[PDB]
Amino acid sequence: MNYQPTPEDRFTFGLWTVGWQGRDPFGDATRRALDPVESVRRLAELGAHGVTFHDDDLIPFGSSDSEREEHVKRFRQALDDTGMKVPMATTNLFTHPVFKDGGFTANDRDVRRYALRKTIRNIDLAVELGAETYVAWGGREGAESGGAKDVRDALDRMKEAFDLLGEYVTSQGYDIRFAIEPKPNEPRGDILLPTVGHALAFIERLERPELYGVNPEVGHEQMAGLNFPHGIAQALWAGKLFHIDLNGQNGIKYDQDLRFGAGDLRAAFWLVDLLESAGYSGPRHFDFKPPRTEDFDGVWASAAGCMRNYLILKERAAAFRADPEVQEALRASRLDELARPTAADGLQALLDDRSAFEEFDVDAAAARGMAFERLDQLAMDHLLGARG
Amino acid sequence: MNYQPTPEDRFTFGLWTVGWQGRDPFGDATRRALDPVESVRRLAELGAHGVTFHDDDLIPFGSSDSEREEHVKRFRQALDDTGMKVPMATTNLFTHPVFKDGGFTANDRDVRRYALRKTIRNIDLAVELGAETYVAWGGREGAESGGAKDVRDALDRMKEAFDLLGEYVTSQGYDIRFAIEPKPNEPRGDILLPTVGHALAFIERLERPELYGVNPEVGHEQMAGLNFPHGIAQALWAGKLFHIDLNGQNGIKYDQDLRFGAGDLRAAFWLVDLLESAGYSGPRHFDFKPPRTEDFDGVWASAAGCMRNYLILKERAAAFRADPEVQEALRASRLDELARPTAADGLQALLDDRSAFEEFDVDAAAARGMAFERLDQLAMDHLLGARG
Amino acid sequence: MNYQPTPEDRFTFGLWTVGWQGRDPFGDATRRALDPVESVRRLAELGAHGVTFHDDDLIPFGSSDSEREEHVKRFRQALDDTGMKVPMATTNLFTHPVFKDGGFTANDRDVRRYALRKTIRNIDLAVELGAETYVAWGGREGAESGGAKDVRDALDRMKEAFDLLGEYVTSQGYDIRFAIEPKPNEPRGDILLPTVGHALAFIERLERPELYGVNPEVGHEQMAGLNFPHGIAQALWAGKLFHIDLNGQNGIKYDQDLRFGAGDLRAAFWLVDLLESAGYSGPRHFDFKPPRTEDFDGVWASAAGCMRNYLILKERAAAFRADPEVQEALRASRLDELARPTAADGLQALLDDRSAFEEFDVDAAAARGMAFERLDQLAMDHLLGARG
Amino acid sequence: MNYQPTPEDRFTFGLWTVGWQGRDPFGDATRRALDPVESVRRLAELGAHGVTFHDDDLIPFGSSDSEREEHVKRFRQALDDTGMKVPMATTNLFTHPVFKDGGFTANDRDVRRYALRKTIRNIDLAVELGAETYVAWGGREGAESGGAKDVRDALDRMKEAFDLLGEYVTSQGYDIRFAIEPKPNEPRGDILLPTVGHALAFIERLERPELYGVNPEVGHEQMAGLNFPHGIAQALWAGKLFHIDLNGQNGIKYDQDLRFGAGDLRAAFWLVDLLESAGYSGPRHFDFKPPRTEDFDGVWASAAGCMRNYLILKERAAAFRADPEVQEALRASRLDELARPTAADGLQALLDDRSAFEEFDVDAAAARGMAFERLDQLAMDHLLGARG
Ligand SMILES: O[C@@H]1[C@@H](O)[C@@H](O)OC[C@@H]1O
Ligand SMILES: O[C@@H]1[C@@H](O)[C@@H](O)OC[C@@H]1O
Ligand SMILES: O[C@@H]1[C@@H](O)[C@@H](O)OC[C@@H]1O
Ligand SMILES: O[C@@H]1[C@@H](O)[C@@H](O)OC[C@@H]1O
Repeated sequence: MNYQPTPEDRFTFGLWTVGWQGRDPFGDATRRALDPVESVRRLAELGAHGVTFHDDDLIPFGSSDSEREEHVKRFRQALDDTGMKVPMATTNLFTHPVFKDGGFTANDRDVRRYALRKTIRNIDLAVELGAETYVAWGGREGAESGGAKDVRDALDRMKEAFDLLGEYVTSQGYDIRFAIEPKPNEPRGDILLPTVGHALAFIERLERPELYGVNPEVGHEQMAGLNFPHGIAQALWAGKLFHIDLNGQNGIKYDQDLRFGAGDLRAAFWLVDLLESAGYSGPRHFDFKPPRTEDFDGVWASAAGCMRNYLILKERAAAFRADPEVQEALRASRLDELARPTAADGLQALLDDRSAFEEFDVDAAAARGMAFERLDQLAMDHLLGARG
Repeated sequence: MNYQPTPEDRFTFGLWTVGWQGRDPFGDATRRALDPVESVRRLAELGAHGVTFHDDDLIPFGSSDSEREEHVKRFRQALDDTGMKVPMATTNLFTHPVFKDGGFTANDRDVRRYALRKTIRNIDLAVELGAETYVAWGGREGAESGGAKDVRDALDRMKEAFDLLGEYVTSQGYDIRFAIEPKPNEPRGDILLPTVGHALAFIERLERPELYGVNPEVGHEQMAGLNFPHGIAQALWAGKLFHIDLNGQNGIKYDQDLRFGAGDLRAAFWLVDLLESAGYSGPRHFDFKPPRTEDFDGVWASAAGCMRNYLILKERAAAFRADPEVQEALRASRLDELARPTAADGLQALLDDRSAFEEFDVDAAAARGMAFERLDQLAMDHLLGARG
Repeated sequence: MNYQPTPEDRFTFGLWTVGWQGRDPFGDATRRALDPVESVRRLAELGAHGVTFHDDDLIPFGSSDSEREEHVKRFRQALDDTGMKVPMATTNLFTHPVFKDGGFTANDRDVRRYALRKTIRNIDLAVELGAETYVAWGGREGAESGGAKDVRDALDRMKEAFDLLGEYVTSQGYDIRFAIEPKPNEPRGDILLPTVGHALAFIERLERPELYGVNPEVGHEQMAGLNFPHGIAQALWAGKLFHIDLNGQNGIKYDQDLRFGAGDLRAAFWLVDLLESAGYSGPRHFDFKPPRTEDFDGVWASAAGCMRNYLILKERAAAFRADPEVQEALRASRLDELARPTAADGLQALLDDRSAFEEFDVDAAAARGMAFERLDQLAMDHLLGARG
Repeated sequence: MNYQPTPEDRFTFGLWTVGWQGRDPFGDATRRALDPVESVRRLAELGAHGVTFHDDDLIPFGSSDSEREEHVKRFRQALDDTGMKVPMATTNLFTHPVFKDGGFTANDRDVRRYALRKTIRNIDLAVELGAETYVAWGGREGAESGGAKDVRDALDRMKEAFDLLGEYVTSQGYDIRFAIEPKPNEPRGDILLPTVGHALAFIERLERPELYGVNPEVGHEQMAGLNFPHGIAQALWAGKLFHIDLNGQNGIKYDQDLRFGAGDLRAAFWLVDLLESAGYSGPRHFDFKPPRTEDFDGVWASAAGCMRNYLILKERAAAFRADPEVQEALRASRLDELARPTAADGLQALLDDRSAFEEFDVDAAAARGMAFERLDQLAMDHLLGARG
């Protein structure tokens, strides 16, 4: 009945989230800029565990090494005053016009080198602040037209970049891992490594794959019409879910970044069920944008809503799994059999087993119902708190 | 000017393509069944190189071992009479009601064992006929609801299956490779390994990854709104493009399987440019369905259209790349620089290079246009045969 | 707490829904055919109010006028034995191969005439059984290619058909109205009158527009990525919501026809809120397909789930609107002002009002938050039954 | 062979198109602002016929009545110096924060009144410059959440606004018509009047429907996955195609506004075929954004590409229709029969015609192929200039 978050819930927010001024492609900003120090204080009051940032959110682009120090010092003091942590950091390789054709995969070699130096500088900072994960979102890596980018060469350049970052952290002895965040499109017509799948496949080709994982975002996979919980299960299956971005999205369209719980509510339920069941111990990070219709009171209400919805769904998912009636239903649908090996007896035994083919009653098997609809209605009842 | 295909073009068709009777979810069949022998003869006349099949296309389900032999014998004779080859074969693990919850990942263990035996039997046959690739399309592996399938267990079962198939071919000493064909949805609400990316990532977790690749289909990636040519470049980058399914699709909706060239015409152009530029030497396989509005004359016209469109696009792509004006444009857009390493000089040199950060003129770089629009218009002109 | 439906709730089902055998484009049927008489009995037991049918569901295609009479007689007796009504009926102008290019808009004139006679015959029957609404779903009206159909001529033929049906009912003195059911695609590449909007616009061009309305389906509008509740509000605004098809759909893909409540749960909540708030008094019709994974027990569980979910959402929507805290929030967001005329004072007064332009403080207005996020979280809390 | 545009081709561009600075949701501007006078001169040199504008493109927001006069005077002089016309004008009711919840349908009544006065002021200006059409794009009319907007009240407010604008022009005796431009989403989660269909239906409920039409945009209908040429045929069928926005879009995602010809090339071909065949005599307006990767040379190359592609497609469509082989194919596919009335003989005759039902050979009709694939391949050949 009580859905009050406490820092023990590991909820985190990006400075760019509650700090979003509301400037969209068709309109100017509707809110004033927030001082990173105020965001830290306001989020701490709401029960958040920490914050995340892009280099450019904390240190305005072009800042002298002294102004830079002053910005970090004020930020650090706010963290000390509140107990807030910084578990993840990332680089802004998308806002400045210089990155119009990308950062790591820009056609211009000099921009690629600049992108790398800018990243490395923020990695040093992230370690200084205690971040355990460094996210990379290649928002500008891609194209609007087919001849503009040779994807094989671009993937060579992307691997080159990530390999160099790996060589850097290992040489400095840092205890930080990287997490690639996929997105299918926007702002580029098509973005490289468009889904969790493409990102996982790419990681396996890096020199030190153990240092890289994924940072999936609910809305991004949904922009490709994919099943987010399924994508997350694959990332977990591969041991690559290093971090996660939670939010809401209403289908295939522009990247909405609605507060978590909004958008596909059922997918949110199945996601929380999976994260909790699987024992994900990383931060529950929210990458959302409070709609530009809101004033500051609306911004904090939206942020609070993110955490509240996660806590309600966590409760409902737990009750669902703990329900003896649901446990019986899971057996009726043979989820227990799915978890048993198909052929622990081995290939030869399978080939010699006449019960697996020659004498297999295909019609009898086909007549068995899976009982998935009853199971799904039990899930619905639990979600809506309508059990009886 | 002449777009007549010859077996040297490596164009192949599935028996199920020209043989599609036109039965869709809302209507009965509009054409009679085709004898596999007639399809072989008709395709040979059109200039095709070979055919492909599912076990069930060639041998009706439930056939006794003798009827089975008779079906294979007639088929083999048609191949001998025409010179047609069979470069790929696959299993039907989706039509029969027994596979309603999947084949390799069905919740019922006995169905999983049956699915494996059915596959193995067709692998023996495929080798006998000279197939070099065995495709696996898990059309029934997935779910309509969240609790029906634990994806981690399902991926364990999927790997188990593929690993056993790998152990089988290697023990028999067969020279055949597997190719997984992704699809995001339909007939299941969500299908496991939904895109080329997910398939490539999964392959890296198999015991003998060298035996597995992908069999991407134009329409399937487009059902997720993805860029097909980009997906193919990634598969090539990883050395996993073992086979390919060509067809057309008009955006995000049901799987249309239009003839190749139909659907996204520009994507077709960029795909052919890539396959030819990259030196793909596998079959140019068409997985299409002649619309149910057509009679048999329309079926052959549609099949012929597939090959014709590929030949026209191949011509246009070649002229595009061979155009000195296009070659100049590619340099103007720095495609040549994208192909050069970002830092062959190494990490330390990059860190010591002040021209990469401290003295990098970010504004000067940002002011450079990429000239992508002129390049894309040259591509358009070539596609439409409007150069001057 | 009790969500038991009673015939007073006006829940209806098509014979083709619970009767769906499970044959999809990639698989054979998984269930046996249901006798329309058994479906009537089983649905009555579940608390349904009535059933609907296509001519071909009740009378097998090709039936002699005597077999036809026998089928109707048995059906009528089942209705008499249960108290079940038949509020709507429709024609099957999509299954038979003759309708491969459409019914009312087929290119062949003789097929168009046949389609009309087949419809008229079922209208007589529908009136005999007491149906108040006759639905028309032009599933085959459309095309896969651009030259196959001249849409202006097709719209002339569509209007011609509907006008003739209007002339028929009015001449016979029938008290029945028509309801056009839109769908963007499937089974045709593109279907004519693809959304509720296109259907409403078309109706205004018929000779007797008062006889025609729409029969929107949740899943169909969602196949175009549209907001269903918004579409329904427009139909109500125009006085054209004659009937409605309830079900679930998971985004942009093939037509799923999931049980109501499944798919977009929040959209389901807003839909029920609207239908109840607006006083829609027509039947709550379900056009769904129990997944082919289910046996007969699963079919009835799925049907029951449709009605249950509607009753739960109706409860939650009512509590939401009745909540004084929500009523205050609605005022905070100026929903009350949206309901007031913009200029009841008239054009001249508006032009003379300096407070509307010359002295309008644009900055002060812009600084007002809309408070939509707090309002939406209250809606979420009510939906999940988490109020406190 | 020559695709040089001349003002006689009626090609027009919005000032906001070539003037787009490149600021997207994730990045700052990449180009400097263009003086409307320079755009007029540059477009005139390219062969354009005229330009269009939003009040705010020409007169910066907040301008005093004197600065306003100076901006108009300079603009008028550029038009006089070049011969360029201004056939259409529109209002910017989306950029300023005051319109965050809409213009005509904002919840705040005072904003609705302000939106009306701002529009009326620009209507006077548009008439002064000779515009024949006034476009209305309600980009901010809509919502991100369900309770924020009561759509029925919003439609009442939308009609109220348009009715008042109608009363205004008719009282002033202006010879100008309105054209509503639909868009399904972006920047709002869901936009009111989301497709051409919804807009046409709404128009029929206005007091003076004859004054209103539609201004469809290629990319917008495609953001809903709809067939643009079909939508245009319906608008023409209703006599409501007052104006049109041409551009390119790659499927369902954010609004790309690519140059015309880009995106769905085949749809572009069918669109031009329709506009030319139907005798559309309005301006061929381009609403596109030269990608932010381009410098000014790229901007003019992109603009020129728009007109070039239209001219090439116009040529190909004309050759297609003029081809005797295509004319024969159209007859083979019974396009000629589609154009003949279904029942000019009347209802009674149809009911008495036994050849329409009792003696109709349904099997013989069903066996006829439609020959659509051959027809579509002829269309493809013409498009690619590969006829032989
Ligand atoms: O998706 C967001 C992206 O927009 C940027 O903010 O950097 C990474 C985040 O996850
Ligand atoms: O996608 C098709 C699938 O429908 C089936 O035919 O087996 C594999 C093919 O590639
Ligand atoms: O959408 C369904 C359609 O599939 C058919 O059954 O007739 C009308 C219904 O509403
Ligand atoms: O779609 C564009 C819109 O973005 C704005 O510019 O006003 C109307 C135009 O058509």
